[PDB]
Amino acid sequence: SSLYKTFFKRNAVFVGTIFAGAFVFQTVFDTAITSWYENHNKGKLWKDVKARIAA
Amino acid sequence: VTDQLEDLREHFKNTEEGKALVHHYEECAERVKIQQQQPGYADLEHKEDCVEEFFHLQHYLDTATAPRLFDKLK
Amino acid sequence: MTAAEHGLHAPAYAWSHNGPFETFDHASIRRGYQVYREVCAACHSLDRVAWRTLVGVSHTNEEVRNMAEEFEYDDEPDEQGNPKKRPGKLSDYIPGPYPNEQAARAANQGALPPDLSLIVKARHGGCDYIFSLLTGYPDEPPAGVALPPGSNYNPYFPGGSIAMARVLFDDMVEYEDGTPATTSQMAKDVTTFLNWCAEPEHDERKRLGLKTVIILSSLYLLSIWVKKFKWAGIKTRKFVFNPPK
Amino acid sequence: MAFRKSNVYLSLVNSYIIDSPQPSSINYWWNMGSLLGLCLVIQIVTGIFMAMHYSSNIELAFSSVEHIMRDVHNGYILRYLHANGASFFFMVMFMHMAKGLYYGSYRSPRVTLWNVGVIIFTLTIATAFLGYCCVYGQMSHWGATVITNLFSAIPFVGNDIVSWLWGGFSVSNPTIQRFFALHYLVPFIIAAMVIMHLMALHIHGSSNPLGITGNLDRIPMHSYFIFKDLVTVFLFMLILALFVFYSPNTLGHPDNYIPGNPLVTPASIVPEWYLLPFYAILRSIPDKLLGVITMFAAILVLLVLPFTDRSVVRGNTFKVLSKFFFFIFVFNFVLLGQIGACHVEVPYVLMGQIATFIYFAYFLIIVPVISTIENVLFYIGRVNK
Amino acid sequence: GPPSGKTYMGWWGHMGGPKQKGITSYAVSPYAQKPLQGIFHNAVFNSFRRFKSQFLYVLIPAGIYWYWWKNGNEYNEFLYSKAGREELERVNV
Ligand code: HEC
Ligand code: HEC
Ligand code: HEC
Ligand SMILES: COc1c(O)c(C)c(C/C=C(\C)CC/C=C(\C)CC/C=C(/C)CC/C=C(\C)CC/C=C(\C)CCC=C(C)C)c(O)c1OC
Ligand SMILES: C/C=C(C)/C=C/C=C/[C@H](OC)[C@@H](C)[C@@H](OC)[C@@H](C)CCc1oc2c(O)c(OC)cc(OC)c2c(=O)c1C
Repeated sequence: SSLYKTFFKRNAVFVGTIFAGAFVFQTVFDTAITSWYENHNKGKLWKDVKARIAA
Repeated sequence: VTDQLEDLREHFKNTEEGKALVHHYEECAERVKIQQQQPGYADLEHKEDCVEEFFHLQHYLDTATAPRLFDKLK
Repeated sequence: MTAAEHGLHAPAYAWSHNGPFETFDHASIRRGYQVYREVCAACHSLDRVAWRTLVGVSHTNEEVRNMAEEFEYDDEPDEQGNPKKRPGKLSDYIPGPYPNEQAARAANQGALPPDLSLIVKARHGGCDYIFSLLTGYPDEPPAGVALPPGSNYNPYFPGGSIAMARVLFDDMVEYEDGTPATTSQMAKDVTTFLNWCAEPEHDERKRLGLKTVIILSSLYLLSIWVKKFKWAGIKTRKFVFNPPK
Repeated sequence: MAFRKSNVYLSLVNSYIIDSPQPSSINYWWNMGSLLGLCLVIQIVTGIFMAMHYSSNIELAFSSVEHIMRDVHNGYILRYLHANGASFFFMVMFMHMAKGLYYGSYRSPRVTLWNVGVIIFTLTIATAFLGYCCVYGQMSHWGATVITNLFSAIPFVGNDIVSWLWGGFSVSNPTIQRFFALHYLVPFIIAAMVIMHLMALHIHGSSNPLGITGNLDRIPMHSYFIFKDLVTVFLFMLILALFVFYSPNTLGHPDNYIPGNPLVTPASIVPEWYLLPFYAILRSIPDKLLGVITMFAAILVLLVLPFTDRSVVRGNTFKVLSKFFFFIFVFNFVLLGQIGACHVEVPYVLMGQIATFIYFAYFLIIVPVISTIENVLFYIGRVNK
Repeated sequence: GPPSGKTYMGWWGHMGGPKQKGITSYAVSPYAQKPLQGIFHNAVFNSFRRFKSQFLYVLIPAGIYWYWWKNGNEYNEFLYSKAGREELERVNV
């Protein structure tokens, strides 16, 4: 896979880059999961129930 | 409106299987009251009940009503 | 052991919260609270549930504040030391109907209505059991069953003789959202509400599980690959023997 | 020489985890030990963080745990990890022990290794019991009552030992407070025993599936087994995660979600699953004293195996009769557990009594008889005179 | 340091095995090997072999115990039903 040799060129990924990528992942991954989860449960959430309420 | 569970139960008590089960429960109930009106029922220590026959009925009804009841509820 | 002594096995209803990806249905929780307030609360405490936990779950911050204020709680003594009451706040716990155990037994033929905060987790069958119990009172006990005075028959309760009579009847509650208040509907709602009381972390717990399981699965598949790579030289290693002269 | 070898602290790490010569052929069954160390760590870490929010007073214990469940951020995760982790700790320990049984790991020169392991097992059972009592649910109270009463079977002073353990007339405040203090202590004694266990392991090294010497072909712990351990560590975490997040109460008892009541013992009382086979053994003896003696003997009999295994080869890999009876033993153990979960009723009582016999007969009769027969079979099948 | 007791395992260079002579080993860098994907077509039918020789040692004892369990269970069910209350009084006490 030449896609690897463009970014890291035959060398292993260094801890600094690993740590940095981890912070990014944490945020991205969380939003992706929360989104899917809330969508999959559309109609049941409190957000949805509050929309059909007015007091 | 009318209770959704009672509806599905009544409906199932009237299928072939349901009738057969209420029959057996009924045949048990009959046999029981006949034993109560006889002398010495208080001191018998061998009184028969129809829980078993009742449970078979209820079990059948549960098995048929349980997977459908919620599609009718909100 | 006899079927009567064990109790009838509760069947599996299709709860909307069953399933790894499913949250509670919050409208049902909202309704369940009403059924609890208007029917159950007369005999059942709910000691472990604080008003504040309702906010953002089934009611608004405003609605809960109004509900809490309808109850008086002991306050700190005044400047002179005499006791004084106070309306409820969000930090308070939902009050119970009786002041002590003895007063609760007196109002129920000597029986003690358990607290319902954990009832869903404190019984085999969970929601299926609670629901079935509430909707399982026959108009008449099976033939031959000698039911003690003050007792009631219910096939789902162990031994069949339960001290709580049927309390749910069609349209005894007027749902704020217009839903037809049938007995099975009300049972379905309180039960959903009681599951939340016992497992308030439910929705969030499953969301975290989803992330945890995805990361761990990947790490597992990945480690297998890394291990095979690190072992390739050993696994394919070859030996030859040439006996010494 | 390399620093990892010259430094006083690092050399310990090097000799035990980096350069430690391992037999090239050990299989995944040899990954259980690291999984046990990991379990020990999970129990200690989660318990200390929970201790920070726990009250041992009998009036507050149950509510303090509900407080951890409801008010402590991520509290339910800590409690569910701790509870489910205790169960996972036993599943893995049984596998670690079963592995030992099958491969003749208890044999010379690893007898000391095996004996220390038996002590750890007893300590682990005691630690989990102490923790279970801390919740102070219905199962906690009666479990504490029944188990402290085991000592009343001791002639003369038994009831005195019990009142001393209780700190009073019955399981009360003094009891739960001392059980929490002891629950906190034992895990550290287990940690010290694990070190003694690893020390005995280090002098002779691990055994292997062939049952023969590993001296002709060793490979370093570092890299090979460090990464091979990683594979099972993740699989272990994945499964533990499925329970913690998706089915946190499946391995427990619903009665422990009811505060303990000194005047009522639930008809539904059942011991924790990992204690069922032992419970069944005790229940099978219709005598108080003998019931408790036989149950304890079911654990101590593990010490007899190095002497009753008469074979001249280590392990069951190339032994047809021994493999068969080993599995009779395993499934008989599962049966004992299924009997423990049942009512003291007709078919069950007799089945439990027979399974109990089979349990002891395995160590005292089957193994010595069968291993002797296999010895002879191996001989006459090749000697032509 | 203090004298150490003789064991059955040494360390690199003095493992305690017998003197080896005549055996020659060969190996190839994992780097030079075909990346993990070849464990199929060649390593699939070959697999499942270390359980075709063992399943009987596991299955037979399992079968014996499952049957024994099923039997006692079904017998208990009969004893506590109406049909068996007569036999129950007999086998009980
Ligand atoms: C007082 C008149 C009651 C009302 C109103 C409701 N309950 Fe009740 N409940 C009551 C008693 C006296 C008992 C004791 C039963 C016994 O035999 O000991 C109970 C018990 C329960 C239980 C526990 C059953 C069990 O498995 O042990 C449950 C799950 C329960 N009650 C639920 C419940 C709900 C949800 C109610 C409103 C819909 C309700 N109860 C009303 C007395 C009374
Ligand atoms: C204080 C440190 C601490 C240590 C060290 C610790 N625990 Fe606990 N443990 C607790 C506390 C606090 C509780 C009560 C909270 C709870 O119920 O989980 C508890 C409860 C338990 C329970 C009851 C679980 C339940 O159902 O709630 C078990 C079983 C248990 N521990 C097992 C262990 C084992 C096994 C170890 C050691 C290998 C261990 N514990 C080490 C503090 C500790
Ligand atoms: C009653 C038996 C027994 C118990 C319990 C026991 N061990 Fe062991 N352990 C052994 C034996 C025997 C071996 C040697 C196995 C071999 O090499 O064949 C061993 C080996 C090990 C190994 C090496 C790797 C392996 O899995 O073989 C480690 C690490 C280890 N044990 C850790 C632990 C820890 C940690 C605990 C408990 C908290 C524990 N053991 C409990 C018997 C036991
Ligand atoms: C010859 O064969 C071997 C072999 O020898 C070895 C070593 C291994 C590898 C396995 C191990 C070394 C397992 C070892 C495990 C232990 C020694 C466990 C020790 C346990 C502990 C619990 C340590 C104590 C920890 C604490 C006190 C920390 C917790 C407290 C904290 C973080 C404080 C928190 C507070 C605040 C305020 C932040 C093998 O796998 C193996 O076979 C292949
Ligand atoms: C201060 C420290 C003390 C006092 C330590 C004591 C340690 C004792 C033993 O460990 C070494 C002991 C736990 C161990 O016996 C070998 C177990 C197999 C005991 C198994 C056991 O469990 C039960 C249980 O869990 C219950 O729960 C609801 C209820 C029980 O009856 C109904 C039992 C029971 O009848 C038995 C035998």
